[PDB]
Amino acid sequence: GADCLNSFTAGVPGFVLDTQASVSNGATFLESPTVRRGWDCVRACCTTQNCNLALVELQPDRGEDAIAACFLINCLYEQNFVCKFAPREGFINYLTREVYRSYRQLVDHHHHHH
Repeated sequence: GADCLNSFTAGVPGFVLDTQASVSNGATFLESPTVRRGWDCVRACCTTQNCNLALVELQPDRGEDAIAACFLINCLYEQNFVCKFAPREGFINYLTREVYRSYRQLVDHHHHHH
């Protein structure tokens, strides 16, 4: 039948959500599944109505076929994008078709000349 996993897009690797700095800026941590695959984490953000970001931890046993943990965050406050980020090693985050258009505007361009 119909499927909502096609409404999400993964963000570029190297940069992910720090969670605690964004929730202190207005974001909300809503759901936290113990699923073991990236698409099992995305289907949870499809059923959690206020979820816009789905963060995961990699390298449990299979490396990238599987994940160690899943964290869902709203990342919005007064309709603004208050989502905070940092450089990383073992993580990635999926965005919705509504917020992925903003996630690209902060990774396609760089502040430093070197």
